[PDB]
Amino acid sequence: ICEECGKEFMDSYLMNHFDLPTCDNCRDADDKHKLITKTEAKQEYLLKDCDLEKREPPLKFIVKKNPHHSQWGDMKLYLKLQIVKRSLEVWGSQEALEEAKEVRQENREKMKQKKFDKKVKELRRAVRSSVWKR
Amino acid sequence: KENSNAAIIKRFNHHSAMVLAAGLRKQEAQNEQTSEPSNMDGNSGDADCFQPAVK
Amino acid sequence: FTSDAKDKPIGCSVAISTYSMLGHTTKRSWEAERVMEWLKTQEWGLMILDEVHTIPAKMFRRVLTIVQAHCKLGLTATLVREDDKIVDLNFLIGPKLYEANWMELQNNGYIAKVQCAEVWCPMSPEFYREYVAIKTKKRILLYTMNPNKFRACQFLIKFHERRNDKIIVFADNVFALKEYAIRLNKPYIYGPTSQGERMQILQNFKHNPKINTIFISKVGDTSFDLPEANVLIQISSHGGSRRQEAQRLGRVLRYNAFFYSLVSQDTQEMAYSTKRQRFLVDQGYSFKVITKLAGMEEEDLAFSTKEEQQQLLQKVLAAT
Amino acid sequence: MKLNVDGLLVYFPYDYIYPEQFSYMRELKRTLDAKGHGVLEMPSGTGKTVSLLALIMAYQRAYPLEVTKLIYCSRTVPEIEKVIEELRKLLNFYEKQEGEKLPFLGLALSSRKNLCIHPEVTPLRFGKDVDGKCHSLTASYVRAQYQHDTSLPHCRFYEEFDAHGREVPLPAGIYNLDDLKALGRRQGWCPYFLARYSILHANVVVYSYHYLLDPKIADLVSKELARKAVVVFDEAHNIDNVCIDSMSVNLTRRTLDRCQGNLETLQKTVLRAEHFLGFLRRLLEYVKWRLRVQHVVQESPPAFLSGLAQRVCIQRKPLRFCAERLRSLLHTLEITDLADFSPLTLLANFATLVSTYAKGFTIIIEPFDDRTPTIANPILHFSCMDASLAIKPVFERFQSVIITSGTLSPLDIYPKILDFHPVTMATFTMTLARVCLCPMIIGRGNDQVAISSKFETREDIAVIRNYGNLLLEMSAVVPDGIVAFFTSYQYMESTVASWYEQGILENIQRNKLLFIETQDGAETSVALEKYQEACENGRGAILLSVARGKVSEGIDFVHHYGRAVIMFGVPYVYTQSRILKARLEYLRDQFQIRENDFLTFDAMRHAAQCVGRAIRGKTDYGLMVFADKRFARGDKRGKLPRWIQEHLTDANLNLTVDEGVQVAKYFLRQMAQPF
DNA sequence: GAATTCGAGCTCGCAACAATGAGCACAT
DNA sequence: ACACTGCGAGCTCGAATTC
Ligand code: SF4
Ligand SMILES: [Zn+2]
Repeated sequence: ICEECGKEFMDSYLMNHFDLPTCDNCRDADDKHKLITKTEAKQEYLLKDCDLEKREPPLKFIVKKNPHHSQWGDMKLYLKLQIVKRSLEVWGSQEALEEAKEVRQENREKMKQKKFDKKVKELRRAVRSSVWKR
Repeated sequence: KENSNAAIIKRFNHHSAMVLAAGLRKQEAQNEQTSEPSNMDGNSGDADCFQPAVK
Repeated sequence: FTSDAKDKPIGCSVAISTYSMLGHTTKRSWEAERVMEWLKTQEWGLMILDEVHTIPAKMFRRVLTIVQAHCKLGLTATLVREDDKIVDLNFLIGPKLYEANWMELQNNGYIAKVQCAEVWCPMSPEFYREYVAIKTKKRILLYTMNPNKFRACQFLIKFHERRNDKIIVFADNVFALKEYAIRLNKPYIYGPTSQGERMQILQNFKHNPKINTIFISKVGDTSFDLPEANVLIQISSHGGSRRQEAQRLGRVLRYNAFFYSLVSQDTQEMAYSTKRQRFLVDQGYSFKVITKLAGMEEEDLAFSTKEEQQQLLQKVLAAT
Repeated sequence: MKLNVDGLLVYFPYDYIYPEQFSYMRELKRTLDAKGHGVLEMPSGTGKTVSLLALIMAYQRAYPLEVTKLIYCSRTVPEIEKVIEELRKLLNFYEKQEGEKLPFLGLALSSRKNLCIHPEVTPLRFGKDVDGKCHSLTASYVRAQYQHDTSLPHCRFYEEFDAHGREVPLPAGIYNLDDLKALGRRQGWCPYFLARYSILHANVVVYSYHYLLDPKIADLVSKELARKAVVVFDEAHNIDNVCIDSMSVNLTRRTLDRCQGNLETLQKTVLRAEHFLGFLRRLLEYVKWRLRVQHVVQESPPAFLSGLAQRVCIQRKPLRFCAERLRSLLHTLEITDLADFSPLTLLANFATLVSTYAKGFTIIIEPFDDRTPTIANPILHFSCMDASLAIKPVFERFQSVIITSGTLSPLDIYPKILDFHPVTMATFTMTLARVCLCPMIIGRGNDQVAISSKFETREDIAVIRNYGNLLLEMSAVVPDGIVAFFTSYQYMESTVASWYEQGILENIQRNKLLFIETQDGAETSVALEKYQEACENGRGAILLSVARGKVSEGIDFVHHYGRAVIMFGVPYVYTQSRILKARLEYLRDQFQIRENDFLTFDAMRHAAQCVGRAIRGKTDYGLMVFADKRFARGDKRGKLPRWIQEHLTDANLNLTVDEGVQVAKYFLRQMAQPF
């Protein structure tokens, strides 16, 4: 049972890892999807942990070896069409996503400059307190 | 270089199989010396064999 | 429902949450939004509202219209509160059901027999020179960092460390917390410490006879897990609130145990300290007055000379 | 006591039930009416056994057609005798409440070394010898000349059993192992074959795991017994390791040269069929050729079967009947002993396992040995990965199978490893009149130094001193017995020796004697009886041992034996062995279990089994420290079960060594006082 | 009526995570 | 084809007194 080509098949690379009825003949390696890791689904499409495992339907992942560790731990992989379908479900339209990213991408450079004034107001407080008194 | 790293693990297995053989001394009836030197010879059976592995 | 563990809060029988979780007026998290959608549509029975005296505020009284309940029990310890809003509470919850006779529970052994005492300290002549010069809020530092008040806390700590008593030194105005607890080398819960080292200071105080004192600052003004103090040397707390000085009293009764109240005399703090005993004299508590201690001038008390007393005025008045 | 579960009339043999134990029977009834499996967890050993047997024995009275037989799989023979003795206590309670007799019989099965009457065969020590000395006295060619009834060697108990022990069954009277020998003595029958014959007509049957989980055994004793039964897997926290070791053979050079001697002595007997000997002489050459390599470790689970047909040209179709014909060739040869041919059966069992079972298996040939670059002792492992290829007959044949222990650490790993779907998957927790356990995680040392038993934080003396400063300062406040499990033998030996070179072990010996558990059995049981005597008088002892040892799984520390149980680190397995590094590859693709989340699950079920060996009873109190920083994290302390996690607060979570004593001293003072 | 001081809580981003040892019960 | 549990940041309240 499929939906893209409608063929009857027992199992494929999909529908046992992501629950998607898609045959393994074409498989669309760079056509319909890619394999996006977990850390790219948090900083690009801006989803918290309450979006990948609590919003119905909860989507699952694939564990694999870490590329630059080889003895340490995991590397989770998600299906790319399942992420951008979830980002449209959590954040209204697609033209609300990047517009929310502009006010977020300025908050780190706001932290970059507000770190540099508390470093001024504290180091100048140590020398102004010695001259104000008498 | 493995031999000098294996000559130390025997050298305080001789002095950590003593503490159980002395731990039975502080209790009541002592252990027989033919059984405490049985596994100690078995632990020395590899260390003496590996002694000729890098002699 | 306290936003750290959240042990499946939807679909249960007893839910234990906080104020400003149920009446959080801003945009909620997604895990909290699903539980508040569940809690808003199920009728309860017997809500329990601990710390009832904070309900008549603007935010915490919106809780009683968010959640529907048949019965509403309110359990408190100190019903008094400034700004006259306890008469407001007679229709938010209900009529006053029972009030415990405080002198009767003491006479039956359910509450420790507290010997209240208000030792007041003379003002140093170098410090009273500046206390009457200015009126604009710098004089609050000048009566809480009094050098003669420092000698009455260092003496009262030593007098009960030699009796193996557990001392808690409640002190607001956090600059006076630092310059009291590092000149005696004692631990202090500063208030912006952590959750971690807040715990380990609180538990070496209980099960260890080596750490004897602890210098809290406006943290123990609620129903916290403070571990059974024996004395309580309150130094210059918040201004005229008789709610607070009945919550510091609850740390002592949890003469067996007895708490002090250090007051720099001939200042504004004398008017405050009789406005805070305005509630405790209505429970039969007798507040003695100690003018001179039991030999304060004969031990190794700090701030002995005048050159070490002149440096503190150059540190306190330098803040502004 | 006519206790009422939601549909039954359960006759309980006591007066006070615990409020958690009554809810155990409600969830146990919820499995049997749904005709499905169940993963339950309840801490104690007794009380759990008498409540499970109270419901199911009462369940087969109200519905005598839905369930008929109860199969109770316990770990080994001491718990087999314990369950039967709790069953007649319930049966005699039924004898007083009704005043009648019942058509109700209950047996217990074990090896031939336990049920044995004949004198020349009983005093044999090893278990694999008593089967052979039996088989020389009872085989079908030995009884072939007994049709003349002459003075040839024979067993009088077996030859009497088949003439009279068939028409009459066992009447009543729940039987132990010793009661079955007493019945076999005074009647003159075999105790072993009477238990095996009467196992088909019974109501409660108590044997070990290996009559049901082992595939080459369960088709001999439990194939036609019951299609509507109830299986209980008692104390089955390590149920997956039994399922792997049953279907995994291990071959080395020491075994293979003994198969050359068996193939030598078979060639002298055929001259006194022959194509089968050249078959095995071909196969023994290939397995020795694969062990002959000195190269990298390699894995090839169905590609072994291709190279076995390349140089040797043996297909896989006759290889499936390799172990079958060898069982038949020794029958027609009429060999006396069969323990001598044990390597050749082990090679023939290896041949019939690589031919059929290849989906989740592996073959690991390891020429480079453990830690040494050149020691001539290679070994090939035929290691099983998928632990659900041994319960797939058990999950299908029976009606309901209930996996119960006290330390099922997460309840969702067990239906993921084992491919089944339970209907309850419930947990429980004991209720107490006090708080009879005070767990604590003694983390950082007395000078704010981490305490962990990692691999890089083992040889520094800032951690070995903080282990020595802990066992010293807990041996002065704990009365009468401390069990200190280490993580290995080479770490226990390299820490007590490093406490002796410093001045720490002389200050522990002043308080308590210290006894060390060693690998050999004679010095261990000697050092275990002086431990249990030093806790009875006023001396007080310390039994410091390892975590995957004999004392941690067999010995049950009752009250005032081990008031404290000190875990000296998280008891991991060797995480870099080539067998385990291949099993986690199968556990990562199949079932998507993360490789870090399985080592912690395996370790928190051994660190909770031996810690949970300190409380057995209502009046038993017991300290249980966890002397490792790594226990404090969320993915490790959230795995230890819900009856030792509901008392682990957040104050007792990163305690230092000196603060861990004033929670130890305050708890032992509170517990010492009457109710 | 609109600031302060010091406290509280809930969201959420930030940065960087780990995993080392050793043996007897059960079938023809 | 990287990344778990802890933790200070804003945000918004509170009690009580101030400016
Ligand atoms: S046949 Fe019976 S008597 Fe003979 S060895 Fe077996 S169990 Fe013992
Ligand atoms: Zn398709």
